[PDB]
Amino acid sequence: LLDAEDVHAAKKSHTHEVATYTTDGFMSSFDKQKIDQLVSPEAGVTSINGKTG
Amino acid sequence: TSINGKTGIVDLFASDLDAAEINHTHAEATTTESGFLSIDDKEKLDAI
Ligand SMILES: [Fe+3]
Repeated sequence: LLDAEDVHAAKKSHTHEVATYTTDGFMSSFDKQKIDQLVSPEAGVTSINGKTG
Repeated sequence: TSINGKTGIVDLFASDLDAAEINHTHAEATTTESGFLSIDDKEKLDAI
């Protein structure tokens, strides 16, 4: 009987570690939420009657 | 985050905060409620 490990092959349903400062790979899901927050943030009121701060 | 359910570029006014304008009129004075003096009452007072 053969399996993915028996032939030094990646499992049919396999996952990679999230990317780090030096190695690539997936991104963490909350990182995806973060970047989707950065683009089109609609975070609060940007200006109130032309006033900020 | 929001003011009165408004987000983003929002301009609020007196009626937006349930407030009265500078040039706003009240209910005229009657026999049961206090208010602005009517024109007829002022004319009658002046004539008397
Ligand atoms: Fe008033």
